[PDB]
Amino acid sequence: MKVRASVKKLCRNCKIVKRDGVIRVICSAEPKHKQRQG
Amino acid sequence: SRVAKAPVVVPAGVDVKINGQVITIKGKNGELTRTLNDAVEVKHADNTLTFGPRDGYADGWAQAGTARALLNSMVIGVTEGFTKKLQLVGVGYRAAVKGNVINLSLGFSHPVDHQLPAGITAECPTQTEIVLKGADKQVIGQVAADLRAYRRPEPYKGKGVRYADEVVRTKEAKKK
Amino acid sequence: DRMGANFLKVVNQIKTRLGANPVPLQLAIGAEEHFTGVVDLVKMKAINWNDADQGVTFEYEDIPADMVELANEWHQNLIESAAEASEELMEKYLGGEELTEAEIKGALRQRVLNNEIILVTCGSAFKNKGVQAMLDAVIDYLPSPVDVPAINGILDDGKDTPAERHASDDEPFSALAFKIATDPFVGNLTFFRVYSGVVNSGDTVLNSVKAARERFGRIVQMHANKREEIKEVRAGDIAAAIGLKDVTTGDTLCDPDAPIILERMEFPEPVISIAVEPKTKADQEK
Amino acid sequence: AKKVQAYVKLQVAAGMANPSPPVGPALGQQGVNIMEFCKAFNAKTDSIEKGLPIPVVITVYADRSFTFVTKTPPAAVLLKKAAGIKSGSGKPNKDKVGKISRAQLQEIAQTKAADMTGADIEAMTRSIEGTARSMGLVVED
RNA sequence: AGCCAGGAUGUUGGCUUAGAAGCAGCCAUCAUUUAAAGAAAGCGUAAUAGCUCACUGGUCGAGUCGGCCUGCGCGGAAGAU
Repeated sequence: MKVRASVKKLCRNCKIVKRDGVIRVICSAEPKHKQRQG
Repeated sequence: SRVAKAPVVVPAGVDVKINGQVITIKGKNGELTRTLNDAVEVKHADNTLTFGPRDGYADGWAQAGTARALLNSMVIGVTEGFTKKLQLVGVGYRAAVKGNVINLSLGFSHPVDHQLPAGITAECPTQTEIVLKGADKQVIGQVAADLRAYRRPEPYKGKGVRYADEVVRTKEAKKK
Repeated sequence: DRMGANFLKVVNQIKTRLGANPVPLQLAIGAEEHFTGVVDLVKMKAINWNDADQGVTFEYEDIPADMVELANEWHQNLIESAAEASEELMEKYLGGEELTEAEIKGALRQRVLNNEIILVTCGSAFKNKGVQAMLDAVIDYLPSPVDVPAINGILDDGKDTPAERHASDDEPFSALAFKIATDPFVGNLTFFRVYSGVVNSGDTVLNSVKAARERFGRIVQMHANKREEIKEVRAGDIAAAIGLKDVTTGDTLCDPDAPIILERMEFPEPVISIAVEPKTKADQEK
Repeated sequence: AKKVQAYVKLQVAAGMANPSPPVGPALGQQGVNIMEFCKAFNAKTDSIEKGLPIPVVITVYADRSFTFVTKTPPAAVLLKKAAGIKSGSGKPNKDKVGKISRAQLQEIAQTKAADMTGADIEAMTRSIEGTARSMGLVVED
């Protein structure tokens, strides 16, 4: 999970759910599109 | 809501034991009980079960919205069951069932034979296909996902242990 | 002696990819780790191997009880393989004359001169399991230089008359030149094989395809590595036709006033081209 | 006719026997002997002077079967068969070269009227005027 | 929002055609049928077969959706007996 202050909804099918409070964004086929902070 | 427009119809062959918050479902081949939270108002009204969110816990529409989906699965799981098949794609990798134990030909210097708990009648038609049978929807995944986590799908060959319906995304080397 | 090593899969994979007709003979006993027997099906005998020794036992027994039916359904396909090899075994597959170990190979050996079936054998080289088994088929399923069509020297340019010469010692001499290695002792060396005829030591062996004169020096045989001087080369040995002044790929090694070959087929093309450069300017001289 | 299994209309000039690589996949969909589609159409291909892309459609069936529908060549390539060059659309509304009147357009529409139930005469007339303006062509009668 | 569900089909959409064949990119950017379809969004990809968005055409049978303004909240937030 890459970390950066900006979670920008980047991939076309990008889920966003708030697990534990810190946002981590869920793609389907791209592992590269998953950030976690912010 | 959609969940409030979703009542569940218990059929004949599965008995409920409504001691208020604690419901123990006497079914076909097991006992699928869940001790829910106090954000629910349960009533097996006539035959079709009706539920309700308790006051104070107005977020119990969520907490019983779990429950409406829950008990529907329980009355159909204790009778019919889940076929949870896994596909072993590994070079020299086999699967064979004995009693309640599964072998794991997993490319190690030592064998891995793990015993599997109750609510499991496992089978193996061949070395690469493995049945799992169960009554709870949780236990039919939890014992399945532990095997898959021992050898995850490798996205350079397609190697690994993977589900029947799961479709991996294998890549290409592209350098050497 | 490995995982995923199914013997019956691979021989029945040839009929799908290679499209050939293999009928295997020496089958498998053991779950690849406690593997002890190789199932020869003609004599219907399993062979014991070494506990872990580099080569003690050859103990033949019967078919074990754990494979009493797979030997049944596979032997009946072995004895099929002579009724459709020769036409004469067709009426005793169905009539029920006994298909012995010695009778069936007399048809199948003639099925190696046309090569429609190949003979397969499972076992281990490194675990010393099968190597002592694999030798007896070579004298009975691989052809001899006197059982084959021998040296066939055609002519030169006059007429196409292919002439089967004799495989015995009663012919003009004949050989071929291949695997022509080098050495810092004598220079050029060969790994040549003589098909028939006998040569003495010291001869005006020519190379009659490229019009050059050579003389036959001190011939040396090997254990693939060690110099052993072979003086008298008999018909069928493999040695080193030493001291050839010029020699090409596959020309004759033959006395004059004799039959003559002129044959070079499938000259290859080395494709990838890299340019070597010297280190010192004294190096480019060498 | 059929449904979500397969329906693609792709065929180009039938002087080429071997399936052209990009057409290949529309024959590489439901397991054909590619010699069969070469031997089906050539009985009627000897009634033409080849050079124009003639279209066919593919449509499939359960076991190993297939079917196909023969029509006439479209008027889009018939616009640029008479005009000499096969590709004129470089600038649509800035090129004024080349005239064919409506009489040519209807006689290449009777061969549509004798073949197909859509692509009707009077409705295609503005689109056979519409494929003229995109190519940069003029029309007068 | 999901299961059935056609992805109605003129066309090869050029150019330059080697494939730039709706899926590389610049100019057009009409539509034969319009109760469902654009000369077009990605993946499959040299091109396409596979899978969709397009209208949800038929079922559920009620609410639902994207942004503007504020009350507060979370992440951002790592230091040295």
